[PDB]
Amino acid sequence: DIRYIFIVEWFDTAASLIRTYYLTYFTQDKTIEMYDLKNKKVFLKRCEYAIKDSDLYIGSILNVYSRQLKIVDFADVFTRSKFQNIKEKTFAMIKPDAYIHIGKIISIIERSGLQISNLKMTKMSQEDAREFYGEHKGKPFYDGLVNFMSSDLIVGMELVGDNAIKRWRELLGPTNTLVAREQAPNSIRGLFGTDGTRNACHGSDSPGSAFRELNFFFAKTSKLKTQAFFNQCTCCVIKPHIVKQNQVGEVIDMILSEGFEISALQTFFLDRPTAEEFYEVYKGVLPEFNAIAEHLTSGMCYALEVRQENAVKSFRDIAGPHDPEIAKVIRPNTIRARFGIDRVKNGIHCTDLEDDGVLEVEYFFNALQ
Amino acid sequence: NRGKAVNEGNYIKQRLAELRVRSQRALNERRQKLATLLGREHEQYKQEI
Amino acid sequence: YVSPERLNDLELILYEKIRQKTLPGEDEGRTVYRAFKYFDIAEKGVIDISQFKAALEKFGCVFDDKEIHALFSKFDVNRSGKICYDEFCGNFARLGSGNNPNVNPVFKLAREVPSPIINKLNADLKKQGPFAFRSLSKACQKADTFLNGSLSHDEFKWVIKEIGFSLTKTEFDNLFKFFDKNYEGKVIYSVFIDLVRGQ
Amino acid sequence: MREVISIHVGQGGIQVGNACWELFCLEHGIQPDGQMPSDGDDAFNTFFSETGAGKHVPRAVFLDLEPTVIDEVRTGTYRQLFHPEQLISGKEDAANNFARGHYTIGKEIVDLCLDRIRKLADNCTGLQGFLVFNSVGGGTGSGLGSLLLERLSVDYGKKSKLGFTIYPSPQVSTAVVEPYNSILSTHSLLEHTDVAVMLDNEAIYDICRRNLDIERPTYTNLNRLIAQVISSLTASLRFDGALNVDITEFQTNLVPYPRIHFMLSSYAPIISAEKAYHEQLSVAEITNSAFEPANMMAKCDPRHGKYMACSMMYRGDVVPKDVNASIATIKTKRTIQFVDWCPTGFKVGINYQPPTVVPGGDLAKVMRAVCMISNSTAIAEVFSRLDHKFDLMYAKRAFVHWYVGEGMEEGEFSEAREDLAALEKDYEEVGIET
Amino acid sequence: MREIVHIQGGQCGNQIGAKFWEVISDEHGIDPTGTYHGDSDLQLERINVYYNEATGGRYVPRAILMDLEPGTMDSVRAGPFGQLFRPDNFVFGQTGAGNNWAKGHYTEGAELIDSVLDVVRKEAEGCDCLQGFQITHSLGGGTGSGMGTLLISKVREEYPDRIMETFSVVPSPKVSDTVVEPYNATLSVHQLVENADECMVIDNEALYDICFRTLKLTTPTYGDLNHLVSAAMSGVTCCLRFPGQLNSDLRKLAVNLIPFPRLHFFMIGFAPLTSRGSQQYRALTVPELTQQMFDAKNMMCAADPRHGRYLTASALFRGRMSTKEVDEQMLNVQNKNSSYFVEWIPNNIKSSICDIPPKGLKMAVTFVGNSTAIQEMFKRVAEQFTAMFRRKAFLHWYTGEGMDEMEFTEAESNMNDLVSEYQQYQDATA
Amino acid sequence: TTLESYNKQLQKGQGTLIGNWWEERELRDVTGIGRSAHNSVNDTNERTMGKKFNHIPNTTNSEYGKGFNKADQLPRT
Ligand SMILES: Nc1nc2c(ncn2[C@@H]2O[C@H](COP(=O)(O)OP(=O)(O)OP(=O)(O)O)[C@@H](O)[C@H]2O)c(=O)[nH]1
Ligand SMILES: Nc1nc2c(ncn2[C@@H]2O[C@H](COP(=O)(O)OP(=O)(O)O)[C@@H](O)[C@H]2O)c(=O)[nH]1
Ligand SMILES: [Mg+2]
Repeated sequence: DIRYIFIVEWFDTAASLIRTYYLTYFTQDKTIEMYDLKNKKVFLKRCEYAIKDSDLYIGSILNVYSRQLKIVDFADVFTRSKFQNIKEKTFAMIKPDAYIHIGKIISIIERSGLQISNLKMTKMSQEDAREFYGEHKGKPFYDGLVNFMSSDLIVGMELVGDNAIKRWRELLGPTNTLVAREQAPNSIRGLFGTDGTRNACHGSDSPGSAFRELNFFFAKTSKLKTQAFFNQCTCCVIKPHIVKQNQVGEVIDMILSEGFEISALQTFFLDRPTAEEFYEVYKGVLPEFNAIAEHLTSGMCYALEVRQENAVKSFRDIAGPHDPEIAKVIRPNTIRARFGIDRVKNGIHCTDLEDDGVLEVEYFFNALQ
Repeated sequence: NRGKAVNEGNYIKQRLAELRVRSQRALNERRQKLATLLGREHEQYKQEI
Repeated sequence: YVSPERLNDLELILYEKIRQKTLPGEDEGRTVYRAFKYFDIAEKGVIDISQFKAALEKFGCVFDDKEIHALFSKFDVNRSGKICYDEFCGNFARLGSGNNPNVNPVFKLAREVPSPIINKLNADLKKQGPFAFRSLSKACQKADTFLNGSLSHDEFKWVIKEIGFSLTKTEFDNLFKFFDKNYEGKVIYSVFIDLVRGQ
Repeated sequence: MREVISIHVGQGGIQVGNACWELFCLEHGIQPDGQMPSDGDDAFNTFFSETGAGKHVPRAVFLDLEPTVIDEVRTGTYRQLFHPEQLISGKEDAANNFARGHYTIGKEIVDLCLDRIRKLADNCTGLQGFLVFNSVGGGTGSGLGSLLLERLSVDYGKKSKLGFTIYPSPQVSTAVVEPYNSILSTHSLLEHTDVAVMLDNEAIYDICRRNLDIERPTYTNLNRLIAQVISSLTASLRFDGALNVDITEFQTNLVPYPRIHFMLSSYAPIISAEKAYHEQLSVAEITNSAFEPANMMAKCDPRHGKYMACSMMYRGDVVPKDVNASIATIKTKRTIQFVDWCPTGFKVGINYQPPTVVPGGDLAKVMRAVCMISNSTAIAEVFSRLDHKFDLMYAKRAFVHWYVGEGMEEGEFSEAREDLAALEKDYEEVGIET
Repeated sequence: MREIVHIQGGQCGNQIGAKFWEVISDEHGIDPTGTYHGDSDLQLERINVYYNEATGGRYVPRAILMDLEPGTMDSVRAGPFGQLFRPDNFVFGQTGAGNNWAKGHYTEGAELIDSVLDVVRKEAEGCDCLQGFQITHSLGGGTGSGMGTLLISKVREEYPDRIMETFSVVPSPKVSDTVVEPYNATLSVHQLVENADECMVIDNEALYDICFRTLKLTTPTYGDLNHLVSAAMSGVTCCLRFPGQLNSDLRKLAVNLIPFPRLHFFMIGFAPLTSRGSQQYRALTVPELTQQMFDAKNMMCAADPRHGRYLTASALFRGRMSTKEVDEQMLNVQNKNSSYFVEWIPNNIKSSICDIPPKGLKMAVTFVGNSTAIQEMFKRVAEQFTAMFRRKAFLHWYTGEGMDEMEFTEAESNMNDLVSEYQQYQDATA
Repeated sequence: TTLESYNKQLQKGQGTLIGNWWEERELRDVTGIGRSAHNSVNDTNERTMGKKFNHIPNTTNSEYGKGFNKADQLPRT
């Protein structure tokens, strides 16, 4: 039938040098086949591996036969044309009046079909929020919006998908929330908006504005400090398999609804030595460190900070046992029992010692920042 | 005249080992503390089954 | 300050030292050209102020920083901060070529259109059909999914490859040299499409 | 404190010095511009000298009469490394004539070369010796190298000289008049060089093919292999190890008689990046591959002759205990035979530094390596075949007028032939038992 | 920088030289207006070899044009690339030679060469370091063979050490277009053996044969033939202008290729030559290149090398390749055809590599060979000479203006001796 | 040799299918004047050399210093 051909690049460890292959994908029956540039020998021939269609994109990381590959670029015009349409970027912004609805907002975005390439939560100060929305100035809406923005925490997002610049807004709803209820009740604002200046979220209007915002927020040269506390708190990490399975929206809201105040969360990509040192408290410790360390670096993950009166054990009560198989029997209404699948991919990860919670959250938000 | 540099270099590599053992011992007790915590809980979880 | 004739006085001082080191049978343009290529290690074709100061120091013309800035600023008209020594050397070649009404000094003061690679593209595009020129413009717009007005190194390769032209590495270097004059890393496709179509 | 001066004369000499200095810079971490980021022992003092603030300059001198190779060296990526006046370039190529580069046009460059070497020696304080890289089957190589050796041997005296020459292969060669220049250069070097290493080209072609599965070898690969050999030989002078060997412990162990100092080299392991990690790479087997006759870099069969002295320089994580067992097995093996008057024939040097690998190369990253320089009586075969080639074409005085017309006296051919015959006779006599 | 000067005489030299300067200018990226518009920096490193730079930045070739009539000089000036040549470098008479050797060598040649010798002398000392001379002329004509060989003698006594090359168009009886060829062919050959260091003979019939069969061109013209000759000329001095792995200049060619002083006549060839309609259907590899360059029908001479034994040959590879194939292929062809190479000299083939091939090509090879099979040209010419000199026909024109039959006997005698000694080593054994 | 003969001037098409018809067609297609433009000047470059693949490679001596390993920049421990 039709074939999609990429270029993959795997970093060997016993051999320092890095190699490259093709990873041909026969979409007629979903079968994998790899051929290499150098020495001209077939590497892995015509064997199915159950690789989904949605995860194929530039920069994606997929694991096959215990060696993980990284797609770098396409290989021919036929493959390039099909996937170059899904490259649009847009800036989604969650305003500080819908803070309690973050999990519900994220979930319906996920079912919309778009993809969240990057995400971070921060507080916009007085001066930079004034420079932002700089095109308004004279409008009276400008001062009110500037005063509103610096009120509390904000969640910023970058969505990647097909026609995302306008697909984001059509589910976002009319800019005024009051008219949204009678026009399109099933929308972000129709569900979570109070008035015009306190609308639910914000979207991008032009590609130039998308460039202006994306470099203002997610670029390296950014003046947005990761506002987070380092006392009376613990850290919880959403494992990559949950992100791939699309339940991150269903976990954030569940954590928020239990009475835990979340202070900061960010998106991270981490390597094996970095993931190895995170579980150095689990190095030769009970849980068979190797597999859990390897899986944590197998893709994108969400790192969260949770603050409560008694952060460590109270959160550990609702997280449940680290084995979902044993959690399901005895604590049926806990996160790991309801989300985890097995020992190595047990949904969420939370620290389980009274005194080491301060450094655990400091590692992600200070050391790895 | 180069003997001054050699003495300082040996001093640093001697002290790094001295500070390494203290850091390792402090982290080694957390290895034992966490092992006992999970060990007791499995007995509790097994008894509930 | 050094806006007045002090600015052009240093050129005469610099020109004399170039002439003294000029090899027999060679013009002053080649003499100063090899000085700049000696310093830049990227071989990109553009230099910064630090490399420019070092190159002048080789000839012995070392001045204070405030004079060096003006010399860099006079030739850096666009204020991008990256001068091309191709224009620098050509300027001094005409200065030493002398004044003679009977003979023109030709030489180069601006990077020329490459020529034959553009002509070959125009002839080949005519073979596809009446709407081939639409495809080249359509390809650039659709490849540039973000609507910024420029394309990168690899993206330009894909657009040419998408049309069906398997240009070699040398041909890309010539085309990319003129269109990305000071090596911003991006090329404006709007200028490129205008030139290949014609007038 | 301890330094060597490397002489690179001739097209082959420069084209191998390129790889040698690339490898040295990459091994000591010196950037091509000359600054060392580091991030500090003075292990570089052997090959580079600090300028007082920043860059390090090599103790290298380049000679050639055609500016083609020198100009591209001045133009390429190493333009800021070498001293600008240490790359001496002539005017007219010697044009494959020995007499040209030794009597008429090569006489106006030796003054400059000697001046530069004198300045380098004065800058140096603990000079160990000289390393000479030159081409034998060429015009400006053989003649100018001979003249430089003659000048140095009287100008400096007892300083050691080590030469890495490139002899013509028995069948695969480029020039046609090469037997004359080769014979004359042999007569010149026999009396003035203290250590000579045969580095013909065809053998290395077979090495690259059979080991790396490369069907299209080029001069770059051969130069990289030669540079690896040079670095493995000279590592112990600048790196720390259990058993250290310097160059005066080399001659004292490898030169039984003053007129017998011709040797040939071997290197192992030489494996690609694909087959290296499926194989054991033990110490016992690399020393077997080193003594394997097909692995030597000179087209000669050791099985037709005896062994007089072998030097084994191990680098990596080698243990002295294992070396003794491997040497015992080698001695027990009956195919490899020694001379009766040499009961002990091995000198061992061990260095801690593992071999360095150049990116984009053919060799893989290994942890152990050995280079063996051996003196044997089997080397007489190359002289025999060279003599056979010379006499066959000298009977009818072919191409002689090219040499006499430039100033060479015809009587030098007979003297060179007699010297080569005497050397062959001396080699034959030593091999007999007592 | 060991630059070479170019002298072209007669109608052949003017036409061949004009086509030659077109190829070199294209190779070096020089427009017909003389302004550099090249691509790579490698094209300027050694541009001084063939060009002189004038004030204003335009490059002018260092060539001298010779003729006894303005018939061909006006056309080349009016033709393409005709503005490159400096007008002071055009020297000509007003009478012509009329296909008479003595007129161009004794009466009109002597009076006219005083002016041109001044032009050559000024050109030579102006440059830094000479490397040699190269000559393009014809031996079957009047002004080319007559005046041409006189200047070879004149410049030889002034520059005894510099090398000198000739690209000689010797006549072949099959293309019979002059009835006085045997007379002035022998005389030019006799004078050419004591002065020229390297001679490369060319035949029109061989060139016509290549065009019809190899290029499969239905009807060629002198424009096509002049390009093939110009291609071989540029390939000889390839390593003199561009970086390579084994550089070889003109002197290195003579040392390897000339065993004896009087054996300096060569036959050349070019590869690869391919028809327009079958270029994409074959691969360009060293085994393919070496197969065609030893083909007996690929060389520019009508003589069949399979009727003699090679003494020495040289191959000048160009482009990117591996030295292992170059060395292996030369050894392979030297062993499977051991009957065609003389035994008393081992490894009688030289190879050289230059990294820059001609524009539009990946690899190319220039073959220069020294074989005993060139005696056929001198044997056949001598046969026609004595057949016509026996009856003293067509003789009064020469003897009527200061020529004598004595040196006609001398010229025939020496050439006959050259034939005898040249094929002597064919039968010689160690 | 009886070429030319029974095939006079023409543009496009296979021709008359006699003699050297096939070879002349590609020559005519690439450049207009497939047989000896009368005395549209003819350029001897394409008729003799052939199709041009313009490219100027490196000298193999500006190839020693440049060589890069992407893995050695990994942060490691
Ligand atoms: N292995 C190897 N041999 C080389 C190299 N370059 C030259 N040679 C050897 O040199 C011999 C020919 O002499 P050249 O080096 O080319 O020239 P030369 O020695 O400088 O003498 P001249 O020709 O007068 O300049 C060949 O037979 C090669 O074996 C090289 O890069 N690698
Ligand atoms: N290959 C080739 N041969 C030519 C050319 N012009 C003339 N000839 C040959 O030269 C011969 C005539 O020589 P001619 O010009 O009379 O010699 P000249 O009188 O001394 O100049 C003829 O047989 C032609 O075949 C040319 O442009 N190319
Ligand atoms: Mg040389």
